Amino acid sequence: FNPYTEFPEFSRRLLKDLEKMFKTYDAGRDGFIDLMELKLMMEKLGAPQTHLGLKSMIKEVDEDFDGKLSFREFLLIFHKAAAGELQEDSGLLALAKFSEID
Ligand SMILES: [Ca+2]
Ligand SMILES: [Ca+2]
Ligand SMILES: [Zn+2]
Repeated sequence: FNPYTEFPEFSRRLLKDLEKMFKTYDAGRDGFIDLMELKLMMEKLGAPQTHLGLKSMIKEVDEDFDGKLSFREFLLIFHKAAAGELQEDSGLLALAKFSEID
């Protein structure tokens, strides 16, 4: 996985910022953000989600079908947001907008 060829529209600064955010919320430090971690991220960001809402969020970008978020799938969230691909009511969009990244 190469984030520079995969997401060429992301500056180096933005990549690091997102790496910083991913690491912040991977509380267990296993390299993934799972439903429990994502629950705590949405609470902290001011956009708390229901348990099925959080499952729906992950599902949207869970390209390896494992229930949790790899870094690349995390980045994919922000790609979609910046490309106009998230619905206006998506918790993923609340994630991107309330990250105060950018
Ligand atoms: Ca984790
Ligand atoms: Ca996954
Ligand atoms: Zn469940």
